[PDB]
Amino acid sequence: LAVSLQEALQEGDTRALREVLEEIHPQDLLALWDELKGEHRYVVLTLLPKAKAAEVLSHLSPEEQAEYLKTLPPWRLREILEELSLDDLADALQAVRKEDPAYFQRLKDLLDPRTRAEVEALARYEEDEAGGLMTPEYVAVREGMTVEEVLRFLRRAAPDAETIYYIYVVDEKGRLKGVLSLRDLIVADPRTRVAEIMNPKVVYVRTDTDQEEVARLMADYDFTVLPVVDEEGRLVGIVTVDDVLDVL
Amino acid sequence: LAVSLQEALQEGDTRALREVLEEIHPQDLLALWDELKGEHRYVVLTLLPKAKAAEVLSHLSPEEQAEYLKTLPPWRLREILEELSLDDLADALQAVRKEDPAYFQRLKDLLDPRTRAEVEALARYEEDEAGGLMTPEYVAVREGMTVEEVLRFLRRAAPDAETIYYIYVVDEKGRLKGVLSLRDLIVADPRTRVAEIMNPKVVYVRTDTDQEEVARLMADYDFTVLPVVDEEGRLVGIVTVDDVLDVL
Amino acid sequence: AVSLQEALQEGDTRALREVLEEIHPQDLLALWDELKGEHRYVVLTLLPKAKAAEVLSHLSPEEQAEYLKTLPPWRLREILEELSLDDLADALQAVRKEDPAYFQRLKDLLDPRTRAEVEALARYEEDEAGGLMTPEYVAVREGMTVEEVLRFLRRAAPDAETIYYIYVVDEKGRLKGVLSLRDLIVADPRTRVAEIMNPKVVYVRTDTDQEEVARLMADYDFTVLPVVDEEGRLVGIVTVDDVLDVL
Amino acid sequence: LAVSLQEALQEGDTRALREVLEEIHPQDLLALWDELKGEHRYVVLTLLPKAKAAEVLSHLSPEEQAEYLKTLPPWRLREILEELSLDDLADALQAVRKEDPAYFQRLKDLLDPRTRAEVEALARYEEDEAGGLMTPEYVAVREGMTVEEVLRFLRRAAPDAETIYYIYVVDEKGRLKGVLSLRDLIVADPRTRVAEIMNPKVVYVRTDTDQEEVARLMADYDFTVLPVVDEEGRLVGIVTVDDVLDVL
Ligand SMILES: Nc1ncnc2c1ncn2[C@@H]1O[C@H](COP(=O)(O)OP(=O)(O)OP(=O)(O)O)[C@@H](O)[C@H]1O
Ligand SMILES: Nc1ncnc2c1ncn2[C@@H]1O[C@H](COP(=O)(O)OP(=O)(O)OP(=O)(O)O)[C@@H](O)[C@H]1O
Ligand SMILES: Nc1ncnc2c1ncn2[C@@H]1O[C@H](COP(=O)(O)OP(=O)(O)OP(=O)(O)O)[C@@H](O)[C@H]1O
Ligand SMILES: Nc1ncnc2c1ncn2[C@@H]1O[C@H](COP(=O)(O)OP(=O)(O)OP(=O)(O)O)[C@@H](O)[C@H]1O
Ligand SMILES: [Mg+2]
Ligand SMILES: [Mg+2]
Ligand SMILES: [Mg+2]
Ligand SMILES: [Mg+2]
Ligand SMILES: [Mg+2]
Ligand SMILES: [Mg+2]
Ligand SMILES: [Mg+2]
Ligand SMILES: [Mg+2]
Repeated sequence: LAVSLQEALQEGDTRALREVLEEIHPQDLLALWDELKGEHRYVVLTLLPKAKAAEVLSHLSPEEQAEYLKTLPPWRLREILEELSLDDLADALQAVRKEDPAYFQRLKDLLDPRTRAEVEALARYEEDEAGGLMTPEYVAVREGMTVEEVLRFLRRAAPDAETIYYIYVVDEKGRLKGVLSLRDLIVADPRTRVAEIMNPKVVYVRTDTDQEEVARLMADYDFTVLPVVDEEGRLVGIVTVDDVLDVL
Repeated sequence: LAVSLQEALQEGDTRALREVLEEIHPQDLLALWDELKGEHRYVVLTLLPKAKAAEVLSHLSPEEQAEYLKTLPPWRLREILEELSLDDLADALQAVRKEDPAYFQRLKDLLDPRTRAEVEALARYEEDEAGGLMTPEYVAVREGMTVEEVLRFLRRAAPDAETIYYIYVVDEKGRLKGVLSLRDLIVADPRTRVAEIMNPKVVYVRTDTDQEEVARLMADYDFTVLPVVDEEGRLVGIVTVDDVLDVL
Repeated sequence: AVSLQEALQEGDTRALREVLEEIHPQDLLALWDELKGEHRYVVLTLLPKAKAAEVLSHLSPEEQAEYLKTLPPWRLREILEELSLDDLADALQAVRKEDPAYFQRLKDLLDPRTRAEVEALARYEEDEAGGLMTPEYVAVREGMTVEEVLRFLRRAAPDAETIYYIYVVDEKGRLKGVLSLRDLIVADPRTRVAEIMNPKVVYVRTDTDQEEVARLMADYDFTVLPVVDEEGRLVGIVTVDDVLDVL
Repeated sequence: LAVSLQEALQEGDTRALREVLEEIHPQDLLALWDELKGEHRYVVLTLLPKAKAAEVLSHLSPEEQAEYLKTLPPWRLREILEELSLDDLADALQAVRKEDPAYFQRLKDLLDPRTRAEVEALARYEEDEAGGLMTPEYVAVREGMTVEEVLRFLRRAAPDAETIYYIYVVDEKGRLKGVLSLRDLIVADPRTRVAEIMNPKVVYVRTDTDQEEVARLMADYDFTVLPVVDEEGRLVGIVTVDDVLDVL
């Protein structure tokens, strides 16, 4: 299959190339990523579907992340940057700023105003603490909602959430008050209020919490996702376990 | 023509395309503007000579104005920003802050100090009043100047003036005192003083004045340009009829 | 002229420094592009800062920008701090036309007040009064007596653009009268300014066109002209040398 | 030796000088600092390796700090600002703000967002209290970690830590609960938990504590570092004695 794109690569006509790419897996593209030359990398990135383009970008080394964000054509930029999970977006920009603070500024200029807001908050954190690892794309609900309401909410919180298997519950002020699983929603009666299904003794993590402490906590409680809070006890993000394996 | 453009786009060769853009009229490009795909618009705006690029921009909707002031490359920005007439520059910046005040701020930073000085003044007026429509790029002279001197002045005022067919006359304090046309000047004797050709009975409009009042007034007296004064009677700008036709 | 080149052959600081300290800026200005990067670099290396600045104020905007990029940064703040504010603005503008990043850097090098001062001037049209004026004039109050004004002028002199014309403002700084150095000298040392000053002052607005400044300058046969803002406050003076230079 | 430096300045030739700068100690450079003229200091700062360049800046008077942050070329600025310890960077930026608030602002723009985040936090505290002296670059751990885990932890905490000879202990909420020394970790069993080596009897100082008290307290208990907490008991920084010796 590596030759299969190169077959399509050499073919010069995109149409053959576009049908392989739409079924190539990111990781299988990631593996063969560095036997590819500038013109190749350029064209595959010219119209690799934006979800996949973004996905590959996230798994490259910071050096190559920066290189690729100076490679792709600018009409493609806002797409890819807007497709990135915010955690991955921050990492990408930090990678960029390390070599080119000017371009870092340029990139952020491209963002939708809310997205820039979001990333700018995340970027303020130490890359190797919870904040530097978290993403704000989680599902939060309040105590009074019933299970039915929570499900209807999750099915449109779904397009953009990092994960929906864990639903966090905060109050009026947005401070953490409980945690609930998708599995829990399912076993329970649709009009059960969340307040008796939620677990009130939530294990949480601070934005300055060291990543290996996050890793230990994750291995101890055997959770794949962990909530992150600010000084006021407010849920500000979640750290997913995949992003913790990557610190090894 | 239309085919002349699309051919050049697909060929990828900037030869055919710079050849098309340097002779295409902005309005013919504006007409086909939303038969264009993201990469196309980028490329036309990357290589359309700056005066036309600015021309198109002024005729896009505020929404696309904001968007394309974000797609274009930064070296192109300061050009387009400096190439806009000050009324249109103000409009464009307003369109941007409506969506993205962060980027609104970064843009103004790109402006030269005179332009930021100038634009910030206009930005202070209500967009549907005389100030929201005026430009400071008008030509003013004193009553004592001779037709010969006024004419020599026009030839170095022209590059930047909105219009030079009407010449406005102010005093020591710069408050409005008279008006004369380029035609009155040509009909007149080269050593004739302005104070004797000018019309002292000038119809003016205040920054306060609602845009439709600018329209009724423009239509009655059949002027294509109308002067704006402040509360102390000082000329601060002129409103031309084209910007008033565009109020529909 | 070769007297320069002999100093070149010397390779010597002193041999070159001795001619540079007695060369007139205009005589340096004439042969300036009989000089190569190597020459201009070294002449600028230790040419006395006042003169260095003087030459700079008189180069074409393209070469000014170049000149501000050749000299070593320890010399930059010197030369920049020596420029009259009118000339400093013009120099930075020249730079920004080609390189806005460097324009930003230069301004970073300024003393905070000089930056403030230049930044005000930079907002004006290069060909209107504000673009031509310099804020380095002498202002006094109406109640001062002649001796007091002279005292001021003797320490106002080092930095003032000119001291031959003294302008009179009030508590809030609106123009009140104009006075000459000559008037001060013919006059009695305890005479108050308010009886010697001329109250009907001819002024120019910051948006006033430069050729109107030239006419006014030629009509009233003045060499310096005061510039005011919209509130009637003296904000600068335009000297006639800078108006001849528009021709 | 010391005189060998002036040789290289006079050499005009860079290589002779880079050899000197590469082995001169900051203090030996600081000693001779104002027998130097502008052209020299510039060149010494043009070519002095960034840790040393930052070291010298840090021991200069606030006035020369402010000055030399203006003489150095901007490509060096971002280096030196990022190379400073956070306590010193906060001190240096204040030195600049006292003379030139405009430039004070531009510098902060050069800062990386986490660095700006951190420094802005330190800037809020009074220069003559614990906050004005502390640095957040300390190492904190949990009670449950073993001696083994911490020792592994310190080997990736050290590069940025002010000091690692004292390791501090906080809880779920990050409030101070205990202290232990690096020697305590080394003597102890690799499987021993921190909660059993740590001294729960911690001597602390709040952010508003006057410097003289930090000195009084440091001299009594014969400590070289002292922890700082907020009003809710959360560890926010450490004060080292070298910054207390330099209060004279
Ligand atoms: N951050 C958290 N803090 C506290 N409890 C949590 C947190 N995240 C999830 N939980 C709890 O963990 C459980 C979710 O586990 P899941 O439903 O995946 O089943 P599991 O891993 O097989 O274990 P079990 O079936 O025993 O719950 C729920 O009880 C949920 O309340
Ligand atoms: N805003 C204004 N207020 C008052 N008077 C004006 C204004 N604008 C123009 N005028 C006067 O009206 C006249 C219109 O002159 P213009 O150059 O438009 O000639 P025209 O319309 O081609 O010929 P005509 O005016 O004789 O029909 C000008 O000479 C000017 O003096
Ligand atoms: N900008 C100005 N506006 C109005 N009056 C001025 C201005 N500048 C100078 N004057 C006045 O005009 C006169 C010029 O005197 P100056 O020092 O030029 O000697 P002069 O050329 O012989 O003039 P005079 O013959 O009038 O004395 C002085 O009285 C001065 O106060
Ligand atoms: N800030 C502090 N507050 C309270 N206790 C502290 C603090 N810092 C250190 N300690 C305790 O004081 C002890 C002294 O530290 P350290 O081991 O460096 O001492 P030492 O001089 O090497 O040997 P000794 O402790 O025998 O004098 C540490 O073991 C630690 O438990
Ligand atoms: Mg990260
Ligand atoms: Mg993730
Ligand atoms: Mg408008
Ligand atoms: Mg217009
Ligand atoms: Mg000027
Ligand atoms: Mg001058
Ligand atoms: Mg401090
Ligand atoms: Mg310290």
